[PDB]
Amino acid sequence: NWVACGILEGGLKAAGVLEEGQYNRELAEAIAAKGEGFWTTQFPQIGDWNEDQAAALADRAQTCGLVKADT
Ligand SMILES: C[As](C)(=O)[O-]
Ligand SMILES: C[As](C)(=O)[O-]
Ligand SMILES: C[As](C)(=O)[O-]
Ligand SMILES: [Zn+2]
Ligand SMILES: [Zn+2]
Ligand SMILES: [Zn+2]
Ligand SMILES: [Zn+2]
Ligand SMILES: [Zn+2]
Ligand SMILES: [Zn+2]
Repeated sequence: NWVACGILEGGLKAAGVLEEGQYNRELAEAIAAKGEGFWTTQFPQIGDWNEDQAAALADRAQTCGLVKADT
């Protein structure tokens, strides 16, 4: 619903990953970049988790109509 999607929108804006006219792929990339840190650099599995969760979150953002579908 709009409330859940709005909370998601606000949070992503506040985290500095969501912007205007952004495609799903771009949002996912921005989230993964902000998720990088000591653990993603040291362990492949953590780096993969970061990318997979980022993609999943961007997907939820798209469903919430916050980003454009990849074409
Ligand atoms: C794995 As994707 C960026 O098509 O949701
Ligand atoms: C299901 As999709 C539009 O995130 O590849
Ligand atoms: C159209 As919008 C989700 O960038 O306010
Ligand atoms: Zn907006
Ligand atoms: Zn806008
Ligand atoms: Zn790119
Ligand atoms: Zn990467
Ligand atoms: Zn391991
Ligand atoms: Zn997806």
